[PDB]
Amino acid sequence: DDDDQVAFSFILDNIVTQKMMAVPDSWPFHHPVNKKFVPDYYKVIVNPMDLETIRKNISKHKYQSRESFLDDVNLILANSVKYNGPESQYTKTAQEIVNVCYQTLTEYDEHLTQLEKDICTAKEAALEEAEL
Amino acid sequence: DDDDQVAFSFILDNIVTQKMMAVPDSWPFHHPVNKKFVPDYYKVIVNPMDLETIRKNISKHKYQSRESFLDDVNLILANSVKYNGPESQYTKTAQEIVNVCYQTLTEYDEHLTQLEKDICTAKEAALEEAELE
Amino acid sequence: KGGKGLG
Ligand SMILES: [Ca+2]
Repeated sequence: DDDDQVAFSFILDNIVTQKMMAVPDSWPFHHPVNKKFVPDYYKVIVNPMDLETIRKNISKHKYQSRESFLDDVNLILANSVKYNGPESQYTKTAQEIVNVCYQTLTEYDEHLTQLEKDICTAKEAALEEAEL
Repeated sequence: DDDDQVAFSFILDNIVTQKMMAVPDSWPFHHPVNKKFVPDYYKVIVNPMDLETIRKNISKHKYQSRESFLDDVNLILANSVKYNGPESQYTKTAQEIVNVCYQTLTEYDEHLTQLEKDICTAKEAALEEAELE
Repeated sequence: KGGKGLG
């Protein structure tokens, strides 16, 4: 009984591809940084994140709720603030990616609340099932 | 559109998507440089080029010959040699994209040579027909 | 950014 998890991950993936990846000229945020091209990136950045990585995570059902998803989305902006600086144009694009994600989650807020509750309830019925 | 140009452009698009775009770490070459990220770039580089631009050109049948297609492919490399330097990792990637292109063209040589011929002949033929009416 | 513009 993972129907609600599948449906939740389907919505997040579509926010990523239809909303966040569609921010204009945002290509550099769609792939991990490769140290061959930015050899100093990983002197500064501990935990890299990008939108292709988030898509992989969603395909594996990493996120059971908005909070864990948003940790990864917000990491993309935090890394650009640190590496590029708060007023860099890269940061200005990362802030548009974060803002279109929050905006979209707020549109779907009551449905996502309901899926999040049903993910927890399915898990519980299974743990009670398993526990005994 | 005309059958031979449609066929020639179909092959060129397969070379760009099947081969050139599949070069590892080739993604920075897949779209135009963002002038906001790289403000210098459009000041220095007189003729920007990228694989999305080449695909749109293919879709608009810009290229009637392998030579015009290669002119744009080669510009991707020349621009990286100039902006990034000839030994830079960006340039090594660009060279890989150029190399797979030339290798793949050699594979469709027979067909492409004929299609090129057929498109040239048809153009002169339409002008000759218009003269004779 | 990084190696870009080095030429
Ligand atoms: Ca600011």
